[PDB]
Amino acid sequence: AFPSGKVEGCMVQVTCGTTTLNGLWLDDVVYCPRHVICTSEDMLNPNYEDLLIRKSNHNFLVQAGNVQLRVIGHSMQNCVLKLKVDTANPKTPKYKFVRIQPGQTFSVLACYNGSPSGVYQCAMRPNFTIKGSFLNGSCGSVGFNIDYDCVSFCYMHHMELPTGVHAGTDLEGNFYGPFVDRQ
Repeated sequence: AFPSGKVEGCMVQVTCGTTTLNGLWLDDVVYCPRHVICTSEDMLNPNYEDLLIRKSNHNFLVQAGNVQLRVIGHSMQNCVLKLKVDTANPKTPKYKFVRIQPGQTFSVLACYNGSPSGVYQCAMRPNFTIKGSFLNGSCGSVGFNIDYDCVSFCYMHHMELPTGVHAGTDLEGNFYGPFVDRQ
């Protein structure tokens, strides 16, 4: 797998109500799966536009380790929520966002509640899923490749499907495969 040090410094925890998951902090934006704004009932047929208008910046609790970051804006880009915070990450690496395809390998930094747990090499199967228990409970973890000094982020985990495999999006919030973020 690729060394994970440059990506470890970007992982944060995002909490909205009773849901907590991982987010990616680059410059002064935190990226995370938009279903963080859903309750359990909401996930069956969520109306994300209506849910978002009722959320204020203070409903999002973002923690980088022991430090709380203040959210000063929020917007949706396809299936990813973008939280503007009032502090740029001083550990932001050189990066770009890329969309990949099945069979292309990448490394995933699996985190629990914003804390790095392991780094693993994987690839999506031809049906755009990942099989592998290293993503269990790791919603919002990201996948990346490293090219010299530049991190290419290519994947964000959004959900575990009923069959025990994992689905996710690119960092523009577009799903890989024919999946939607609802149960």
